[PDB]
Amino acid sequence: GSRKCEKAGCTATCPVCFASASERCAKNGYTSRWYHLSCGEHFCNECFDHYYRSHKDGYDKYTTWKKIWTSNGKTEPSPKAFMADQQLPYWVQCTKPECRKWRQLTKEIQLTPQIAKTYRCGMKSDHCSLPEDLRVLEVSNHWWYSMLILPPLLKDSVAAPLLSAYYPDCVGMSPSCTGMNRYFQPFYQPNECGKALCVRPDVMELDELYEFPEYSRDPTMYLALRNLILALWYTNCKEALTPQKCIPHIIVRGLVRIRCVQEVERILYFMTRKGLINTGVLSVGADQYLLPKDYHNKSVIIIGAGPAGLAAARQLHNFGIKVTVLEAKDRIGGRVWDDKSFKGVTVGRGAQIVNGCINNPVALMCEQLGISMHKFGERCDLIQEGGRITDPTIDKRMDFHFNALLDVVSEWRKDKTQLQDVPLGEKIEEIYKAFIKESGIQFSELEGQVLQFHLSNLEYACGSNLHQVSARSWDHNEFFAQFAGDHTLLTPGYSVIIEKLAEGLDIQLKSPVQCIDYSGDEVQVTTTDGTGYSAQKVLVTVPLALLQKGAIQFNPPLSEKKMKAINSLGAGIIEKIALQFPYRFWDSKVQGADFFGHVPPSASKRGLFAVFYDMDPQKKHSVLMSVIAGEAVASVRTLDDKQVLQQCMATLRELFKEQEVPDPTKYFVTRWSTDPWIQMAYSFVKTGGSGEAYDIIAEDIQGTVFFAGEATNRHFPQTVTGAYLSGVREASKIAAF
Amino acid sequence: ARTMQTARKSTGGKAPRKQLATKAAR
Amino acid sequence: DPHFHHFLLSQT
Ligand SMILES: Cc1cc2nc3c(=O)[nH]c(=O)nc-3n(C[C@H](O)[C@H](O)[C@H](O)COP(=O)(O)OP(=O)(O)OC[C@H]3O[C@@H](n4cnc5c(N)ncnc54)[C@H](O)[C@@H]3O)c2cc1C
Ligand SMILES: [Zn+2]
Ligand SMILES: [Zn+2]
Ligand SMILES: [Zn+2]
Repeated sequence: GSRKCEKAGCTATCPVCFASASERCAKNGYTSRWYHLSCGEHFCNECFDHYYRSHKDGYDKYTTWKKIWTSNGKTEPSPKAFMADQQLPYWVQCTKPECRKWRQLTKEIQLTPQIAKTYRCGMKSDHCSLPEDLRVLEVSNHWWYSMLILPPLLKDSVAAPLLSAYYPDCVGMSPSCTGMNRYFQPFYQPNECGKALCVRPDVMELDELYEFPEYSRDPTMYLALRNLILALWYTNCKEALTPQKCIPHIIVRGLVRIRCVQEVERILYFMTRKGLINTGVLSVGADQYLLPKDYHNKSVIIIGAGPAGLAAARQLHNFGIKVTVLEAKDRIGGRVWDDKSFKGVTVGRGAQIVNGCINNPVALMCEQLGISMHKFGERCDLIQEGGRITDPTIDKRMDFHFNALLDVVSEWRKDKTQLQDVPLGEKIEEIYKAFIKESGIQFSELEGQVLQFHLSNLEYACGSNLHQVSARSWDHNEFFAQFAGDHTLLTPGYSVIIEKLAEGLDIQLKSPVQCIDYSGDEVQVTTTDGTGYSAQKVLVTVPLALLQKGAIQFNPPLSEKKMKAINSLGAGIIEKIALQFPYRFWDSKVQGADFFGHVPPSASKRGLFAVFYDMDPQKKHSVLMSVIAGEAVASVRTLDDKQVLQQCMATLRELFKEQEVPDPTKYFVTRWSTDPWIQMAYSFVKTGGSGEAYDIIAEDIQGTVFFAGEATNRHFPQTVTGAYLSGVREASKIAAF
Repeated sequence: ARTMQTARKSTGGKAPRKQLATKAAR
Repeated sequence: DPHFHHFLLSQT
C-alpha cells in the first residue's frame, strides 16, 4: 500500500481515513489507494470497497442511498458523492466569542441548526484551549476549493419547500433529504411566464456573475447560499438577516461547511446592497448598520422625499451611509398624499392602488407593517346616463372590437421607427373607420359610446389624451416581466409606508433645490433661499415635469442626449375627486362591486368620471372616488372645486336616474396639475418616444449625480412601486462606490 | 402604460408569451 | 432572454 494521495497537487502529507467503516480500515497507515474528497479529507481503499463491493457489509447502505439519489436527483451516485453526503463528519464553529475555533464532531453526531446555534468546544479542562485542527486554516486558501472533488449540497434548506419542482442537486441541495405570505414568490417555477422580481434558483443573474466570477464554472455553492438567504428573508422579513442567523441553517458534511460559512457573509452583503433582502420598511440603527464599515465613509444629498427619494434614503441610511434629504414642500410623500379626515376611511389624493402584489415591494412592506390590502373583484358594470346597465352582449361585443383594434396597432408598429411614430389615438381611429368601411357592419350610438369608455380607460392609464401617446411605445414596459397577481386597494393608504420609510431620517422640508454644481471636488447644492449644502454625491428624484421645466440649474448642464430623453416622455396627468355621503345610495344597483363604469355621452366628455370607486371594502361607509382623465383634465382647469363637484353630482344623478341621490357632505378635488413642485400624475411615452428614454434619464453622471423616480424606471414606470425600486437601484449604485 | 389599469383592463396588442424551459426541472 | 431577468440583478 501507499501513504500518498491519488489527487495531483494535494498537499495532504499524511492522509487518514475519516470513514472507518470497514473492519479493515487502514486508518493512518498503508492502503492500496487513498481516495480524495478534499485536501483534508480522504478514505482508504478498504472503506471504499466496504460500500462499493457487493460482497461487503456496507453495500446495502450504498445501494439504498443510490436508489433515493435516483428517484430524486440528476447527478451520478458515486461512492465519493455517497461519502460527502452520508459519511463525512460534520464541523461546527465554537460560539464562545473569544474562541471561535472550528471543531470536528464525532462520526455518529448529526449536526442540527440548534446544535450549531449554541455550540461550544467540548459539548458532548479548557476545551477551548485545545489547538484548532490545522486543516481548518487550509480551507481559506483559494486553491482549497479548486481541489474539492464535488460541490457542497445543503441539507434541509429553508428554500427546499419552495423548490420541490427542481432536482435538488441542480439548486445546490441534497437529493437524499425530506405559512408564507402568498405574495412572496422569489423563485421562478419551471415553465413559468415571466414575472417581476423573480430569480432562477438554478442560474446566476448577470450582476451575480459580475460580482462573483469565480462561480461561472460551478455556481452550485453560490445558488444554495443565495437561495437559502432569500428563503430566510421571506420567512421573516421583520428582522435584519445576519450571518449569525444564516449559519445555523447551513447544514452540510465536511470541511466544505467551513467554506460555505465563510461565503455566506459575502453573498449576504451583496444581496443587501442590491436591495433583495434587509429592505422595505425595516429600520436599523447605530451599531446595526447592514453593510460593513467599508461602505460608510461617503455622503449623499437626496433631492425629493417621495417614494423614490425615501427609498434611497432608507436604504443608504440602513447601510450606514450619511444621508440628507431636501424636500421642496412642507410635507413628505410627493404624489403620495392621503386624506385621513373622512369618516372611518383613508382616501388617497394621489396613489392608493397596488398593481400586481406578487413579489411587489409594497406587499412586502405591508407584511412588515401588519397591514391588510383589499383585492379588487373583477366586476365593473358599464352604466349609461341615465340608469341603464349595459347589455352583457353589447359589452362583450365592443370589448372584443376595442382589443382587436389594439392587436392591429401592435401589428402596424412592427416595422415602424421612432421617426415614423403616430399617436395611438389617431391610429386606433383610422383603423376603426377603415374597418367600418371594409366590412359594412355599423355600430349603434351606444356601441360607439362603449368603445369610448375603453378609450377613456387607456387615457386614464397613460395620464394623457390618446392623441399625445405613442402608438409604437405606449406599452413599452411590457417587454419586461411585470408584477403578477392581485391588484389591491391599499386601504390604510400609501402614507403609512411613507411615514415609516422617513422615520428618523435627516429630512429638510421647505427646501426647494435650485442649483446643483458638480464641477468641483464635491457637489454644491443651493436652495431657492440661498442655503448651501454639500456632499460627495447627489441623487435627484424630482418629477419628470420639473426636469422638463428646468427648475434645477445643473452645472455642468445635463447632456443634450438626456434632455432629448427627458422631453420625449410626457408628464401625464389625472385628477381625483372624493365624495362623502350620508348613506350608501348605490348598494341596490351596484351590489357590492368595487367599482362601476360610466358610459360617455360623447368622445369629448369620455374622461370625465369614467370609473367610480367604492372606498370602503367593508361596505359600511359611504365614500366614492372618481378620476378625471384625457381631454376632461383640460376642461376642468378653469373650474373651481365646487363646479367640479357639481358636474360629478350631475353625473351620479344621471347614472342613478331612477332613484334619488343624497347630497355629499364632504369632498375634495385634486389639483396636481398646478402643484408647483409636482405638476403631474405619472409619466408616459409621447409620440416619437422610446422606452429607452427611461434608461437614459436613469443614467448617472460621472458616478456623481444620480437619478431616480417613476420616470426613470423603464421596467416599472408610473407607480409607487416603480419609484420605490428606482431608489433602491440608485442606493445600490451609490453604495458600491 | 397598460399596467396602470385595474378596472376593465385592456388585453389586446400583447406580444407572445414566453415560457421558461429550464433543465433543472424534474 | 432580457424579459425574465430580475430587475435589481441586471443593472450590470
Ligand atoms: C392622482 C394620482 C393617482 C395615482 N395613482 C397611482 C396609483 O394608483 N398607484 C400607483 O402606484 N401610483 C399612482 N400614482 C403615481 C405615484 O404616486 C407616483 O408614481 C410616485 O409617487 C412617484 O414617485 P416619486 O418618488 O418619483 O416622485 P414624487 O412622488 O413625485 O415625489 C417627488 C418629490 O420631489 C419633490 N421635489 C420636486 N422638486 C423638488 C425640488 N426642487 N427640491 C426638492 N424637492 C423637490 C416633490 O416635492 C416630491 O416631494 C398616482 C399619482 C397621482 C398624482
Ligand atoms: Zn477506512
Ligand atoms: Zn488528497
Ligand atoms: Zn471554544
